[PDB]
Amino acid sequence: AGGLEHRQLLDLAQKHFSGLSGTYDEDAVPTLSPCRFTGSQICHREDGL
Amino acid sequence: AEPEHDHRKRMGLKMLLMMGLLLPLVYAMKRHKWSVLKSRKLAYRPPK
Ligand SMILES: CCCCCCCCCCCCCCCC(=O)OC[C@H](COP(=O)(O)OCCN)OC(=O)CCCCCCCCCCCCCCC
Repeated sequence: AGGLEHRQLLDLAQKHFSGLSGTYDEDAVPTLSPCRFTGSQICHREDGL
Repeated sequence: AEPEHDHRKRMGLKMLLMMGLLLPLVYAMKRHKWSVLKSRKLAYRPPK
């Protein structure tokens, strides 16, 4: 973001990022599992504060 | 000597049935609220 043409950013991308692995592993693609929310409570009692 | 005999026995039956309902339900309400405390876990981490 700033004073720059989108063209030059794409050129620099193909110039300095083409050397990057775009081929994932056979079955090692990470997938985010949903995270269980839990109604709960945590109380760190510290009266010195 | 006890004209209320028959009516009292009918009431006694209704009292036992309602108590057989209300006692476990009210017991369940007690444990429901108290479960917050009965499963609470404590840990002590003093500075050393
Ligand atoms: C101004 C009012 C002041 C009231 C003060 C009352 C003090 C509390 C005394 C507690 C009495 C226990 C119930 C008596 C049942 C009875 O005796 O009822 C007899 C009746 C049948 O009657 P029936 O066969 O004629 O058919 C009726 C005509 N259709 O079924 C019962 O058993 C119901 C009772 C179920 C078992 C008891 C459950 C206790 C719950 C507590 C609720 C208390 C309310 C508090 C009110 C102040």
